[PDB]
Amino acid sequence: AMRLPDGTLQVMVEARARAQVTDYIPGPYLRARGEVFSEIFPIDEAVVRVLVEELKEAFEKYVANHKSLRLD
Amino acid sequence: RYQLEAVKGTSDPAMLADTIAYHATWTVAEKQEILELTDLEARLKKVLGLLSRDLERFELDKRVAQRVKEQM
Repeated sequence: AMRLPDGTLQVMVEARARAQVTDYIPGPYLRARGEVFSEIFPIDEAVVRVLVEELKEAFEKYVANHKSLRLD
Repeated sequence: RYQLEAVKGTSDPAMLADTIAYHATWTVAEKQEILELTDLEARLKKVLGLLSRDLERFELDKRVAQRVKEQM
């Protein structure tokens, strides 16, 4: 995290996994707690591999279209 | 011919952006309109459009001159 005197906060975050929400407490500031960690593991990976190949081909065919739409 | 070698070997992005912009033979109002937008991609797309327009106008002038001389 980096702090600046102009009121703008420059912070980098990295999402880890999805989770549920139990309850909300009247803030400020708001706080929340999670019951269990929501994770999913691949099963029957052949169809998943086919879908991943299709997704990769679609991304390859789509990344070369936005010439002036600010796309890397 | 002073720009025969003064433009080759140069890859400065802002310089190549505004060099044709001030080389673009149009009105001061159009120059200010070009200066209005600060997005490099759109401005250079406009530059290429102007270049293509000049090219096609030159082609039209050429072809009409030749054919009309021929039919004469």
